[PDB]
Amino acid sequence: DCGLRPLFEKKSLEDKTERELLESYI
Amino acid sequence: IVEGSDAEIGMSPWQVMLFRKSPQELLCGASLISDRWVLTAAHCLLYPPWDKNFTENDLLVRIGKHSRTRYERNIEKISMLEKIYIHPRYNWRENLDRDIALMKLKKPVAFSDYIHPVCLPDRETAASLLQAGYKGRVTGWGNLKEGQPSVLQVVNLPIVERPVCKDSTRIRITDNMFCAGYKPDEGKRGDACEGDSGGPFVMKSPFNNRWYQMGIVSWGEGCDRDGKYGFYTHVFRLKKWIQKVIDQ
Amino acid sequence: DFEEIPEEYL
Ligand SMILES: CCC1CCN(C(=O)[C@H](CCCNC(N)=[NH2+])NS(=O)(=O)c2cccc3c(N(C)C)cccc23)CC1
Repeated sequence: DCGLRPLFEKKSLEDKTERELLESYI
Repeated sequence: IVEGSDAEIGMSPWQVMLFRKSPQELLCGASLISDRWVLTAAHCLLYPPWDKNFTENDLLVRIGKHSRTRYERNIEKISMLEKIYIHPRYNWRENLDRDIALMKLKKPVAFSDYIHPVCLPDRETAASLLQAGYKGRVTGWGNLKEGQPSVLQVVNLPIVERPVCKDSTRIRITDNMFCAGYKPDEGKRGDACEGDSGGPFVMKSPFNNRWYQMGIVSWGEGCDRDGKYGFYTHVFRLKKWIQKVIDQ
Repeated sequence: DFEEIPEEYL
């Protein structure tokens, strides 16, 4: 269960800037 | 945090506030890794040069917060510490090598929408994510400039290649450390700052969509100084000491 | 600065 946030990962909602992290992984 | 923004609610559920009982005051940031274990920097507890040496009764642990200053009436949980564990080889005499410590809670905390643990990296997650250019995220209630926020702040920074890290300071850099921040050229900024110490530097894995704690906010020369970088404790490298103390 | 916490805690 570690690392999955009840208000984002659990409901499938993205936070306002996580896209920037992901776009950087390569 | 400098050049950050307000976090959304539950954006960072592992975020902990180290709080002094008297004077009541924000001590450091920290992270929830299980329902009874908190991870922070050793420098938050012990720094003999400045006469710092906090014991378990000097402290409280506040989990579930969003506001810096208010008692979040049915949102946060305050906890007492059972015991404190410092790396046996943390080097306060020269460079804060192995800047790490574990805090065992008196009683297990209950998870909720505002309280959930972060994962610890494995050799392979470390391998594929700790790479120059990738961005991690830092959060905390520290100073907004080298001043005090109303709500938790967050910034996202790129990791920096060892050489640059090195070429930026006169402190001896060890394998137990890494640095992050943009470059003067990059024309983008932010950093950790006073009061941010001991919080998590996190990454989100693209393979499993899970958040991982790569670093602890260690030390730095100022807050957002051109050609300077924030330094963090290499969590992966000190994994064996972590396991060891929880097993034990 | 800081608001008061329940003595339950302290
Ligand atoms: C209680 C000891 C702490 C050690 C680390 N300290 C810091 O590093 C603060 C922080 C600003 C926050 N910025 C940031 N995180 N990027 N910077 S300092 O006051 O200039 C500073 C204070 C004490 C030790 C420092 C150090 N030693 C390990 C040799 C290296 C560089 C700076 C040091 C704050 C005090």
